[PDB]
Amino acid sequence: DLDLLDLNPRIIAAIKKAKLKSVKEVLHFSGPDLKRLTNLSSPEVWHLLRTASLHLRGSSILTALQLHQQKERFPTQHQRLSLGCPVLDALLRGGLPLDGITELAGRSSAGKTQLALQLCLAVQFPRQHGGLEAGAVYICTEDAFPHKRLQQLMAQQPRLRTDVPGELLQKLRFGSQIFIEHVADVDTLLECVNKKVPVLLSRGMARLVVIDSVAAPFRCEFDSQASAPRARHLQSLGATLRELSSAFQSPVLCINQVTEAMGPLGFWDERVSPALGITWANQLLVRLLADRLREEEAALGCPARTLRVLSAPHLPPSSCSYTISAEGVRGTPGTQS
Amino acid sequence: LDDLSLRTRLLNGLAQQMISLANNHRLAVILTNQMTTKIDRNQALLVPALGESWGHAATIRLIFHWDRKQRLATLYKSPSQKECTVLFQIKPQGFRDT
Amino acid sequence: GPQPISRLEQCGINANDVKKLEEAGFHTVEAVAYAPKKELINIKGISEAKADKILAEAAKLVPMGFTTATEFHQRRSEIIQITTGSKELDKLLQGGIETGSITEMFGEFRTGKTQICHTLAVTCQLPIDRGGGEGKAMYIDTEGTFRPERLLAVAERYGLSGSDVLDNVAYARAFNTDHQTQLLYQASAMMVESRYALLIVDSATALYRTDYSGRGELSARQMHLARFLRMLLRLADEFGVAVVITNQVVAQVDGADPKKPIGGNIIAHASTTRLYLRKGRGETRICKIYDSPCLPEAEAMFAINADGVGDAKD
Amino acid sequence: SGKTQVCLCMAANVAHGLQQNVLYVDSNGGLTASRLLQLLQAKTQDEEEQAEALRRIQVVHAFDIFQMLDVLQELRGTVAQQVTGSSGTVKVVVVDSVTAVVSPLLGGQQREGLALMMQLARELKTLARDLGMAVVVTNHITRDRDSGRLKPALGRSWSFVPSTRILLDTIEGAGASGGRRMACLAKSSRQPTGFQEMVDIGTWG
DNA sequence: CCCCCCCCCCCCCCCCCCCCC
Ligand SMILES: Nc1ncnc2c1ncn2[C@@H]1O[C@H](COP(=O)(O)OP(=O)(O)OP(=O)(O)O)[C@@H](O)[C@H]1O
Ligand SMILES: Nc1ncnc2c1ncn2[C@@H]1O[C@H](COP(=O)(O)OP(=O)(O)OP(=O)(O)O)[C@@H](O)[C@H]1O
Ligand SMILES: Nc1ncnc2c1ncn2[C@@H]1O[C@H](COP(=O)(O)OP(=O)(O)OP(=O)(O)O)[C@@H](O)[C@H]1O
Ligand SMILES: [Ca+2]
Ligand SMILES: [Mg+2]
Ligand SMILES: [Mg+2]
Ligand SMILES: [Mg+2]
Repeated sequence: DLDLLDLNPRIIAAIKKAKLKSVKEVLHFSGPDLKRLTNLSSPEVWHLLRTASLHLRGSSILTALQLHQQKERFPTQHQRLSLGCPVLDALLRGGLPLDGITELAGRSSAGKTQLALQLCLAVQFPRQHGGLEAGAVYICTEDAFPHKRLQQLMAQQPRLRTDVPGELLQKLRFGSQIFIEHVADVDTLLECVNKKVPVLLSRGMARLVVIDSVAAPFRCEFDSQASAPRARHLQSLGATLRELSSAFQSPVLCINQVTEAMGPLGFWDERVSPALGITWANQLLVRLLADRLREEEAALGCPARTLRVLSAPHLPPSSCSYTISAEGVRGTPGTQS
Repeated sequence: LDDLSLRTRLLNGLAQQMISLANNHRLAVILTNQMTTKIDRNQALLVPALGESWGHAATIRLIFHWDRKQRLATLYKSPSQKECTVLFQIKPQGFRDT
Repeated sequence: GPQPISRLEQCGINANDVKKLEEAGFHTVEAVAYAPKKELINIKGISEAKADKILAEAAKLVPMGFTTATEFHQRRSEIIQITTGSKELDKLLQGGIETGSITEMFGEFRTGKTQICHTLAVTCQLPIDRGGGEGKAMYIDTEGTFRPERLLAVAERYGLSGSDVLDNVAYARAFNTDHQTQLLYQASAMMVESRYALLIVDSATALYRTDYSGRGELSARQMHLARFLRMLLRLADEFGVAVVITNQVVAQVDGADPKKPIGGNIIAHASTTRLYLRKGRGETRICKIYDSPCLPEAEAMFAINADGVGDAKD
Repeated sequence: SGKTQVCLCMAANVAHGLQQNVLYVDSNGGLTASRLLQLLQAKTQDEEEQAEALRRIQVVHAFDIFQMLDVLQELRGTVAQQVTGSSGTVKVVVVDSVTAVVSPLLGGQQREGLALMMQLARELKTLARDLGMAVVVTNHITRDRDSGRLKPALGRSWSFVPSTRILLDTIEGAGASGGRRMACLAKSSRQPTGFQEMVDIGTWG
């Protein structure tokens, strides 16, 4: 692809003698590296950088006004994936973003898997009903996939989504558009993400990725004396997930575990904090926290569950309350803080 | 990026280009960095990433952190003023004080 | 990118079939490549030969090897549930103890965990039509509280032969955590030769409370526990056996005498189903669902009789 | 550490106390006129005197090695042509950071960076010796990976260039909350090496 | 032969009677 440019024949001959293949190859190196390779001088090396940089992109001017006004041209800035409940959508101001990793962390029995299943079901609805008209990919890491609960949810779906007409519901093939994968190791998870997910995403069979418990293998394979390889693996995984989500305009939902706090990270008066440290926290866009209070349900009788927004570039820190029943996860009206 | 020498060379070149641009076009250049953990004497402290030689690149360095529940801004380095610490908060209207 | 279903014309499919499939909503060859045969059959004007030929033509244009949800559900319809000897507990669990997963039960002393373990170790050998699993049982004991006479009593209750029941149980005693892991390795090596239907660890957290004693050894304790639970999960997934473990409790001093299980978040996340056992009245006990991915929280009452775990009498 | 502060104080003192011309070469944007005015205000109160002192300091911006070499050669030519004159000749030259313009050229298996930095050292030595001037440069600090000892950057070849070296440091964190800096004589040709002193940046202003 | 860099882990554990018309 280096011959599409306009260079002097001597420069092209020199760069061909240096076994340089593409524009990414030449932009990968530095000025002194190209000086040592091509045996050129600074002005023509600078001109080569000029030409390559202009080749990658240029001549296009984008302003915030265009992003704000041209909604159809930029679906990332204006389109959100619904959660299946009006109250949760109101808490999230529309739903999940279409570009970036969204975390969901909490203690056991908080209700993360139920939310994952509900999102996997709701991603298949038409555009006007909050969906993306596509399937989903589910990756299991700790336990086996709960198929019985999925069958119950698919059966009960017409009774949860009241707004959608029944005729459109009848033609929806819920079970045929969900793909299930199983992973037993860190290397297996990395290989799966690198190979199987892009194939499914490119063909258009799915527009949502659920890594589920991402902390499960890292908690068991890396100790406190091997933080550097763990950080390297986490950075690679996060970079790959972000690249895939940006390329295919599909949300990525990750489920995380918590550890006892036992506050540089802003977790002073909290009992538990998300695991995997700050290296994993640096890769996220929206951070949520689902919690259950067992000391208050002992008085109420019914479980007390809250969903909280820890951090977001466009959402204030707030919370609401929800319940879990046979239909699925549903929010409680008039509880947002 | 496993070759750290290449990373340092690229970072130094970028810093030189940015300072040259700022001086030549009468601009203000703003860069945002991340924080990492330094493990010493069985104690963990948060330090800016990308190594020690990156500390010389910028002219002014600001550090944001939580103390208990408030947000603090510290003028870590500056060639014209003195080290201090102030309080700020984020409102629905944006970056504010108090 | 996606390939339109009009590609099927070149493969040797009549245009009428393509139009009918488009009417059915299949706008992409990838969508129809994973559709079930029954769905295609239920379409009017399509026979078994037509559906088979459409699937064969679409198979070589769409990559295979991905499992959908319908395939996963129809492959798991053979799952076995083992009876616990009590009708109320079977109703609460909706069939009994599931195979291929980890079930954990915890409570204070005397609440009746070892008795349930013995009853399961006996009833796992019943024929499937009687509520059993038709296999052997494995018992890993870390406290020295294994009594074959309870097994004999339960076998006599169910009308089996005591000698065969005792012959169909493998027993091992663990003295520390390293021996526990080594015994797990030996069990993995052993399960290949014969057929097993159950695996019992009782208890899974007794030795960790004292082997790693102090505040400064918490991390290593949790790491070792996580490795042990991962090995248990791998065994359960590979051999399709039911894994049942027991746990102890600790008192809540930071804020009705409340108690919580020991082990922190590691065992809570690793376990699939959690049952809470508390003392009732006389010989009657109460079982409560503490956590489950597919069961609402409820309660049931059982009793410990002279012939194992059973329903409360009157 | 306070290298820029020391250079600014030196420049102000030479421009006001001795009333001689000073040339400042800046390669990282660390020079500010407000700080120079603040330093001068602690030595005099006459506005005209302050303006006259400020007019005796020349500012030059160079962001790569070639610009710095061109500036130094131009200064050499100007001083050579300005032998007859005595009111206006530059007496002190300050290079704010030689490391900022040599670091991008060092690395890999090449050798051009070493040649360029040796050329820069030759230019500085010629300026210092032939024209009887005072040349002050600043450098970065590095720690040896195999020994854990602090050493100057730019390598062993650069270690031989200066005729006098001063090492600045912070006083163990505690007791050095501001201004309090630790000074040392890392290299010299007229004194034993190792003596230590105490400086306070806050009191200079 | 040539020059300079990386990052955390994890919950534990109950105590103790008072008071006659
Ligand atoms: N033959 C029997 N007939 C009736 N009840 C019996 C018989 N054998 C044991 N039990 C009952 O078993 C109860 C103890 O239950 P179990 O051994 O399961 O305790 P556990 O929960 O394992 O306790 P720990 O925490 O001390 O290990 C006793 O209260 C006793 O009443
Ligand atoms: N059919 C159902 N009806 C009502 N509640 C249910 C139903 N199925 C499951 N639940 C509830 O789901 C809760 C647990 O939710 P879930 O399995 O999503 O937890 P989780 O956050 O994924 O936990 P873990 O860390 O164990 O994976 C239980 O407390 C239970 O009450
Ligand atoms: N007016 C002032 N009053 C007090 N202290 C000041 C003042 N101006 C600057 N400082 C001090 O100067 C310090 C920085 O010194 P200086 O700018 O000389 O650093 P440097 O060694 O040149 O750094 P770099 O390597 O980043 O170029 C600050 O930490 C600050 O405390
Ligand atoms: Ca669990
Ligand atoms: Mg779950
Ligand atoms: Mg027992
Ligand atoms: Mg400086």
